[PDB]
Amino acid sequence: VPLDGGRFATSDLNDLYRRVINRNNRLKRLLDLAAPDIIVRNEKRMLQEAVDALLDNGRRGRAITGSNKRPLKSLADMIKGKQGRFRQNLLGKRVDYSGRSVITVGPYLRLHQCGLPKKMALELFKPFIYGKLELRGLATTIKAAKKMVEREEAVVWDILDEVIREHPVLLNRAPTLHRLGIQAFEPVLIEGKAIQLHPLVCAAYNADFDGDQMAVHVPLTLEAQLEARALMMSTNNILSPANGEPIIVPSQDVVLGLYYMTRDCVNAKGEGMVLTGPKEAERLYRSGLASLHARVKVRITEYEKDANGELVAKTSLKDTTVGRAILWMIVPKGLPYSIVNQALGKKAISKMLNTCYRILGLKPTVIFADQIMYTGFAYAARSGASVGIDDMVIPEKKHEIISEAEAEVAEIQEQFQSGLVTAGERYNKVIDIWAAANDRVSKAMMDNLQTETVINRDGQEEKQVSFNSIYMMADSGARGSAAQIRQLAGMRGLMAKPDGSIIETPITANFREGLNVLQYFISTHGARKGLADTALKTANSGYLTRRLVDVAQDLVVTEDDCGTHEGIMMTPVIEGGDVKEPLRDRVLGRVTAEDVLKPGTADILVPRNTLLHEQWCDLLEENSVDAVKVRSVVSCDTDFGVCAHCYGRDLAR
Amino acid sequence: VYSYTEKKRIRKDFGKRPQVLDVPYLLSIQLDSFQKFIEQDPEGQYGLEAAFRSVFPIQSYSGNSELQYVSYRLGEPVFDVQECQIRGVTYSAPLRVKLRLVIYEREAPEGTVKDIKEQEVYMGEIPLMTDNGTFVINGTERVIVSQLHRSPGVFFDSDKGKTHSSGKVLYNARIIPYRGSWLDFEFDPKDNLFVRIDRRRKLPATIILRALNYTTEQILDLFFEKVIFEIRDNKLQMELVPERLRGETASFDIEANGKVYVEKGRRITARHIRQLEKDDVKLIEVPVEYIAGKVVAKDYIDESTGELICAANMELSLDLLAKLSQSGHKRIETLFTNDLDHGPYISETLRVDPTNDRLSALVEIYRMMRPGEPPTREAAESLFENLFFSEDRYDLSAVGRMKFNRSLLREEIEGSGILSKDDIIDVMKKLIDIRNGKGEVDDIDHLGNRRIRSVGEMAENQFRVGLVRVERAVKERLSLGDLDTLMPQDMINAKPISAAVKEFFGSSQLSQFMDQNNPLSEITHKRRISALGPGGLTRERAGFEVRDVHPTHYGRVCPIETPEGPNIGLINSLSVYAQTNEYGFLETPYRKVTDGVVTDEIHYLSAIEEGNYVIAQANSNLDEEGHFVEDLVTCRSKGESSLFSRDQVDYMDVSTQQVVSVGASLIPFLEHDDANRALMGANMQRQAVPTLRADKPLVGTGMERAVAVDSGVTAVAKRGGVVQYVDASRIVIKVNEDEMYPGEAGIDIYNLTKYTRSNQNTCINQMPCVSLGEPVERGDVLADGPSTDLGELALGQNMRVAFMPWNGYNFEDSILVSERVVQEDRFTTIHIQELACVSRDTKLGPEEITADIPNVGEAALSKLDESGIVYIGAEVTGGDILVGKVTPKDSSLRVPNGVSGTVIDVQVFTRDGVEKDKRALEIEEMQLKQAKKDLSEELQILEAGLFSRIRAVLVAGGVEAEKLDKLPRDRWLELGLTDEEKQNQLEQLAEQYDELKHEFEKKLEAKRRKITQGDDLAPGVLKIVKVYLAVKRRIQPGDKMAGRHGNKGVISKINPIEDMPYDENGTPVDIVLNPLGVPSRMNIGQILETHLGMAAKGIGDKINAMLKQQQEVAKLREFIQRAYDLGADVRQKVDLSTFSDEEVMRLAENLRKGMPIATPVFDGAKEAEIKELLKLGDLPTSGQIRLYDGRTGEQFERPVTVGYMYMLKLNHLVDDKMHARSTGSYSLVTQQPLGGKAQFGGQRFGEMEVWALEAYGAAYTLQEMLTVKSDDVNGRTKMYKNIVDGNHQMEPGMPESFNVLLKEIRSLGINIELED
DNA sequence: CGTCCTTTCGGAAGAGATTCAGA
DNA sequence: TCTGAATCTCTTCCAGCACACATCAGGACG
RNA sequence: GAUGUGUGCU
Ligand SMILES: [Mg+2]
Ligand SMILES: [Zn+2]
Repeated sequence: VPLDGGRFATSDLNDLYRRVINRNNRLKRLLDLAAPDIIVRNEKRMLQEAVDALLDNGRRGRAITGSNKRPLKSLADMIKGKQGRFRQNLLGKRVDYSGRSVITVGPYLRLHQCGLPKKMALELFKPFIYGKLELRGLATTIKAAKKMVEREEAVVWDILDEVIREHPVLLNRAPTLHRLGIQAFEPVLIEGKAIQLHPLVCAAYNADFDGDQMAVHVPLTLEAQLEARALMMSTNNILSPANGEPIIVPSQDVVLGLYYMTRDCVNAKGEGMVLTGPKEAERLYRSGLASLHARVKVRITEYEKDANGELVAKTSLKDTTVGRAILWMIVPKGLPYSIVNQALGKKAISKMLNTCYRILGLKPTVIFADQIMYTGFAYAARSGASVGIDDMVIPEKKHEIISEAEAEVAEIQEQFQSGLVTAGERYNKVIDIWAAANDRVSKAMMDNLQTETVINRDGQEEKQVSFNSIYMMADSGARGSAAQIRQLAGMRGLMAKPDGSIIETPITANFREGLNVLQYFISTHGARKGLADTALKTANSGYLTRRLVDVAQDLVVTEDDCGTHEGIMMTPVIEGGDVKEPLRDRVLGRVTAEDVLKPGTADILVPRNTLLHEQWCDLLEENSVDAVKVRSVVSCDTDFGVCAHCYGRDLAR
Repeated sequence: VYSYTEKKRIRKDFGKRPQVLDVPYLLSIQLDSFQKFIEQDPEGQYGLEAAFRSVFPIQSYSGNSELQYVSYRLGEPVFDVQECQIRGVTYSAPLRVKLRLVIYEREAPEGTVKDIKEQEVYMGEIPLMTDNGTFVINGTERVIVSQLHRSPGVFFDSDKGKTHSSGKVLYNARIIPYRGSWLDFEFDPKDNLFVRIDRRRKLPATIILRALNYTTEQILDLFFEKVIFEIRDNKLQMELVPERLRGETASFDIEANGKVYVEKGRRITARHIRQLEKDDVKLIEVPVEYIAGKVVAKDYIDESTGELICAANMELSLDLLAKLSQSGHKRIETLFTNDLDHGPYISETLRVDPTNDRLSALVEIYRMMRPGEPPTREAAESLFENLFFSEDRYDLSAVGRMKFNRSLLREEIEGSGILSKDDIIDVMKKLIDIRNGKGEVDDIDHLGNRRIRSVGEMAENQFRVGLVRVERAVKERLSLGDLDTLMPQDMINAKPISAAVKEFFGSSQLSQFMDQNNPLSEITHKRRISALGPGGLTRERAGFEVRDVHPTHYGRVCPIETPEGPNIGLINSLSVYAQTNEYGFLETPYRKVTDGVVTDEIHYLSAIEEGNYVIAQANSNLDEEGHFVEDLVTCRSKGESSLFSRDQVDYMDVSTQQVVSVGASLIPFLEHDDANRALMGANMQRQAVPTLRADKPLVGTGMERAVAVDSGVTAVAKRGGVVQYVDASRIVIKVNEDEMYPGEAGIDIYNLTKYTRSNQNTCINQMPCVSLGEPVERGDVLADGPSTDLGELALGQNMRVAFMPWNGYNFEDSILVSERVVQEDRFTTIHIQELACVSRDTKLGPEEITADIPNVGEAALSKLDESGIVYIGAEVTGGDILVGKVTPKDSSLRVPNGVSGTVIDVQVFTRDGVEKDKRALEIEEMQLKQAKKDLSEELQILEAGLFSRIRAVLVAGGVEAEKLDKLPRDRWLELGLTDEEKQNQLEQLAEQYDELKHEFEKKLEAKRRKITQGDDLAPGVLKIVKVYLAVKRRIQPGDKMAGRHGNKGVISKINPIEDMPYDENGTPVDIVLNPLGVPSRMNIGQILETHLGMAAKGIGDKINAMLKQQQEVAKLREFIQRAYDLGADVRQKVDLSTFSDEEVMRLAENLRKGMPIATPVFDGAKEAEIKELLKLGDLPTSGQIRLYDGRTGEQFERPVTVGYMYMLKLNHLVDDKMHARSTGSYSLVTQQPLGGKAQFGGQRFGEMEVWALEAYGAAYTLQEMLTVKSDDVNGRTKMYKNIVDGNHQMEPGMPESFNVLLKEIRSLGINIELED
């Protein structure tokens, strides 16, 4: 390849191929001249080394270097390795009809919608646009249409809004760790340069919006569009293939909103009134005549499908709030009422979605997830649920607890001076009393936060779980924990050295007071331990997942039943204390191997070849069986495959 | 008392404790090092003198000829810095060394010389360093990052654990020289001591002890202490010293002089030893068969025949005792090898040693070092003598010798740079001492073992490498001497020196392209300690223990400013107060604490001189003379924090900032951030791009006026004076005569750097911050740089944040920016970019730049002038023609796709013999004019001074002032006056005036000649044309914004003004951040900074009210004083009574945007004071107001946190990241789409996305992703045709990159093929 | 220009190759 | 003094993506 | 186009 100038760019193969012909034709000359034996011997050795460097350079003693003192790349070095032909040009590759950009939120989309910049859709779908500027006669040839798009006339829009109508595009995020990292959304053309990305798919993608980028690919052919719609469409993926757990889980603002809404305060704007339905609850909240946390008696009609798939209504008069009745306007028909008649944290609404999915199917759940999203966003914005400094409330007893523990470490120091305790005993006692003090400060601050708000109940006075902001967004599981809320208002704890040994004087402050110059140096030990860790950890999990994909890489379900009477003996796992995993989880969705005998022994409880399901596990629990022979994949008798029965439930469908 | 750019806007300081030591010059590790390398030192250490003196005088093979170094000197550069950046050449200074060649006569080894001769030979052109620690290598600005490596010396490590799989710890003594070979010593699981040279392969250490000319007797003399047995009348009693009996069991009945002391088998208690010392009995009876386990020390020959009875190092038995007794060997010397304390390591090693004498060992070493070669006497002798014993191939430097002599507890630190026998034997002795149980190994990450090797070194090293190449070439060329004609330049070749220096400065691992997109970035690039680089460790093979933050990092290296990902803790950043010892180790300041008083004298303690002392923490309350308020105070004794008594301490940290770097110390309220979020804050704050209109931080740290002054962007006064003329592009200071030199008094001129391009394609642009007729004093800013405000760093803007969820537009980390933030053009940045067009002489004739372009409309050639190049000022867009270039068959230079701009500077270069084009000299005629505009200003001021001297002469001795100014300024000399020395001075003034005109003419001609030179280009090209478009990037949904507390986000919307939340005065919020961002990632600093910003802006709004409805200066003065005093025990203490009733009005006029508040890092404001300051405004002390919804008009049913956060605009712009591609160009060898955004390239459907398509089952999407829109060339155009034919169907083939694989396998000797 | 020429902060398998220590 | 088991060398691999710069046989004799 | 270096981002 000609570099910039008259010169010629170096190619290592040509260097090796010239080094070979030199210690060649020269040797041919020497064998023509019949030169002495030793000089021709050395020339033959140089030919041997030239060939050994040409084929596999470096497998010898010392790799020869052409320039810059860097071993030049032989033939066997463009075939192997991460930069070889196999892993670089022949297992993954650069791709046309594709682009990338920065993702922003777009909380108005629906699960099947992304928002493409109006300038990136006109570049991906360019030939699709030519094939309509040429079919409508708005142009005549490919040059007319090419310029027609180049100058972006006002007609290469909606032509573009039509080549885009029901044509999905794939949206890939950089480390595609699992398969949910490629999902196909329908595009919505937006003004801008950021790829707006529905909030409920961020969990699957593992994508915050702090600056990470996505890659759109365009499925050209027709089977690729029906695959992107019937297999990859972000709607078809509301369960995880790794476990039967949901993956469309509302998080961190949809749940602070649904929590602030569905919660009670023991007094409010209207706390007695008896409403006449959810619509009147909304009409009252919106008018400012009732508080979203009031305690009203609503009259709700809930549907239940106890019939053979038929919904029968029941109208009752429930004790709820105004918010839990405003929210019952989005819950589909079929779900009970005691699904919103609580204070919904993150788990409560993830379980509400997970029960909608199993009672009403997939389409009501895909419609319910967007409703939950919009109505959690609305009522989280409508609440102003901010965070200030007076919200991290330090306990009144933190000074006393810390002074007590300080006096106790001084007492143990006095015990050590007299020699009644050795070094290790002293250290362990000091660690123990400081850990007990940390626990006491944690409990003090948590009691002070949680039960704090005391409010006059229209009688004398009364306690109630608090409306503290940081406590709300910790208790609702929105974003927070107890460890963190404790490093903010309680004490920060016992920090460990880089090797692992605990420092025997704990950080006794928090980020609402200040850390010392030394308390903040002590913290950086374990702050950089757990960053060097996550930087040295990705390059090591990626290699494991690559070796795992390459070991299996071909286990396609090539039969429907292998007819085996083998299997494993699924039993609830127990290590000595609590049951680590019940039988229902370890046996669900799998095909039994032998008929499980009820402890009414000699009567078959379950047949021999039944995929179980939720209810069959319930029935195994009633008769309280504790060992089921189940058909596993490691006992299948098919060849070059696995029968669909020795696998079981799909776990995603 | 305050400076002159201080009673202009004075930042309120909340710091509580005085600063006994002020922040040093920030970037001083670069300038000191280079000023040491380049300097003139007569003592020959260190520097260039050291290099020469270490290589010269160089002599031939005793050929009675010698080339000796006399001196050196550094010529003036042929340019200045700016001309070097403009042309594209290094800013270097030629090196002229005055050499000398002396040749002695035949039979004259000390006699007179035949001929002496000397000259100055040019060797190498060494790059110089700018005033800011940067180098200009090829027109760009580079920084040579300091390096952190292992200081030469001896290091005893252990390799605990992971060898031998038995949990037995080995031990190893590695001797690292500054230049030479390594000499590891290590132990074996069988406790045999093996040497290992250059890491090659073990061989018993006694091989090297023998190579040092030692016999086994002498070795056992060296390493073992002897036990003495004596042949006597009977039973052969043994000489015993009671100490050796410590800790074993009785082998026999221990008695002394017939009385029993210790019984068989009993453990000899220390009581027995001490009582035996009481008896003082040395000769002890011994059973003759007990000696059967001992080893003889010295060889024993017979006395009659002289035959060797038993040589050194062989066990004993009754038969050997008989052979010795019959001969009469009254003395027996055996080795005391405790099994516990004095292990028998050298004995066993001698038993494994195959060699016997010196020559055998030398041959064994030669056979290990140079394998496959038949050894010899001279070959092995010379090799081992050149390994560690020749100053030409080994060097423990001064530092290696110091650490060596220190680790062995020797006394003197000076010494010889090469090893010696005693050095090696003592290394082995200390190793065996460690093995025994006394002594301890040292860590490898302790900052007492790691040096810092900055630019004044490594450049001396590379220059010395070039110098040894030169001296080798000369030594050769000096033996073939054609004497009497060789000047000392026919032999000196400046290709080695220049090549080595250029290869170090231009292309190395520590020579990085400067990071220049705000002052902080470059000023914290220059203070960067890289552990990587040539001679250090590597990202991939670096453990977890190199990354961690050792406890000796306190005060020497930042703990919270280091990149993320691959190299965390390999790229540490120097701390604020940290210096480099004369040896290279990091030392930090510490106030000495006398009897109980915290003195004010500071000592710079390194890392080893700090585990000895107990150092009081940085914030420990003193009382008016330095007595700690309490009796037990926190301190750190030996890398271990703990409490101590008040009297035990003997040092105390200087400042509370000295633990953090200078980037981590710009974070207000750092002590409230979790160190992860503070690390992210430091970095992202380093990435912020300079906005259109700088804006101070309301919540600062006080370290902004240092960072923005010590980084150099700003034009700072050199000598005080009065401003005489201020233009947008030059300042003129008339110097105070108290600071003028005797002769040529004059003024000094500062040419500001107007819109010019930085390395990152941004605008670096100085503008004056002074005004006409206004005093300045030394060292205070005259012009502001990029992203500073009144000489005070300002990376972003202060915008009014509301922490609340807003309809999910700030969902994860996003940010909801108002539309007023983009109406006010406050995050608009400027970005210039040079496009190039080179005219090379191809075949079929060269290529010229004419405008004659075939097959183009006239709209294209409309913007080009007649010469072919674009018009300076033409608003171009994507696709337009910028330069017209013609290919003899058309390769004109065109605007890349989608990049707008306005052409601000066209710039043409030409080699010589190519005449010119009208455009090419009408460019650079402007440089002629603008240099005349300076020279003429100097000439006018100087001739004015001269004619003023003339008139001042003509006012004494017959004054004529009325008719002097009538006649022109020419003949004012010979009016009515005497002929004394005053008239002599008049004649001197006439001749000086003529000399002035002549010298101004000659210097202007010098400028025009340096301007009109020929600037040789790269060979193969005729003329280059660079066109500089200038862009303005406005904030828009997609690009990052950040705070200084690691709270970044991506703008998800620009909301209308009427949709933002507003408060009870209708004032809309500027940005809306999410609350849920704060609790989880515990960066509470952003919330306290929000509240303090609200307090500061409340103060500013009170001043704006008091100053809008004009109020007397008395009320302003009293309110601003109330704001500046504010409560607690602080050290600020401003007094406005000494302000001049006009310098308080300007103060208030600068405080109307908001009083700026400081908060030193771990010494900040407290909520008592923040709330007091909110009350001093009129804002709610809770920091939370009641916001209204902008679009439904009703309350957010909660008070929300509203305040002023200082937001930054990181330069991860979105219109720099958005890319799309349908079809473009494809690669050459593997016909796949090209990569990246410049080449219109496609995204990489990686190897991991294939598994995500295989998982779904999507077998058609995958096939079209790797066949049709990718390698397969024949079925890749059929798809284009099908697509633009109404068909969507692929006729797929075989990827042309599988055929490349088949051909590259079939081009090995491997027949791979396809079957049927 | 044209043109000819020749060092050393890694951890697992596994494959020599030795050693050994044993009948 | 023929042989299974414990040490000794040396091989192979170690997450993905974008963007700046530099260097392209060059050294030297004709 | 290949390689290297460096920075950055996930
Ligand atoms: Mg992210
Ligand atoms: Zn099966």
